[PDB]
Amino acid sequence: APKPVGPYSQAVESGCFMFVSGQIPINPETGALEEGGFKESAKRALDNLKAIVEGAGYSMDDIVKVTVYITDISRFSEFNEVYREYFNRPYPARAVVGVAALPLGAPLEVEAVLYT
Repeated sequence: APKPVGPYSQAVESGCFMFVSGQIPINPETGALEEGGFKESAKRALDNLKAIVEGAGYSMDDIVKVTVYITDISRFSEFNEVYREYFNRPYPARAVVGVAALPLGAPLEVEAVLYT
């Protein structure tokens, strides 16, 4: 399972919300980024989330907001794709940017909140 790295908690139960440190595509059991470079990562990084989310007894489709960060151009689509398999209608108001640099180099990263 994902292990927060640094000065953060990968989630906090305050109020009727759950704040999640932007998750990272590390094979939790291999503390290394995923293999592939494109979708793989963008796939696991999400699974990597799909997890903690569930920890605190919580359906993801219960998530009201999600905020992503992408290092690369257009893989909006290659990603936009993988997003679906996880969140089913309705969806959570979501942001999306083009960073330029990320932790350990990670292809992307994603925080998100949700009401419990």
